[PDB]
Amino acid sequence: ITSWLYLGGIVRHARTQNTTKLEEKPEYALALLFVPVVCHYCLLHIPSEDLKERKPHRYLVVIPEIKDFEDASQRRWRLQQLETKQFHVSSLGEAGLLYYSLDDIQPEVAYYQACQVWLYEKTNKASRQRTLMSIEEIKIDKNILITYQQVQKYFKTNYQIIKYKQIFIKVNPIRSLI
DNA sequence: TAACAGTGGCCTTATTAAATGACTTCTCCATGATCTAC
Repeated sequence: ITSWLYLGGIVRHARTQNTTKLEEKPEYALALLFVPVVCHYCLLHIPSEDLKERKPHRYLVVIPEIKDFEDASQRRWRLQQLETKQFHVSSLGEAGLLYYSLDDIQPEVAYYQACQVWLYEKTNKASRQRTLMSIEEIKIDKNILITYQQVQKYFKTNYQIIKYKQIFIKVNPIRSLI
């Protein structure tokens, strides 16, 4: 298999393309084929540069840790509700929590979920393709989810500045930092 | 040897709390089709 199937499954040494390649069983190859359906994609905004002066290009991939097929399926189909402007974040943790923002908290059930956020970013301006730069593991509990839900409810939402044939989505730095 | 040990009234009035411009520049790609040599 190659990096398009397994993210990060790069061939380090191009002169050994035949041998030094990640190998998987056919069933796991089919699973890796179906990977992109579940994982969700967020855009990372660097606050050092102004939003207007350059549009975002960094991509965050939220890969959840599966506890049950039904649970993750329901979570993804529920995440289908979110507006597109919510997927623009200014921190990896914001995206990780946003994946689980719609989750219903049960007081009688011990809530625990985990996910990984993968950052894809061009090394230079003329880079042809994005490169995996960092992987962040996020573990969320009931208190973290409740606090993030309150923060989302009470803090200002993402503004949608609309200019000529471009929709510049201005993120909330306070929400991302918190 | 004594009796005093200051009685008053004020404790800043204005005014201005920055003016500019810069907010990185390069490069290091990965992978498969094809060319080619043994």
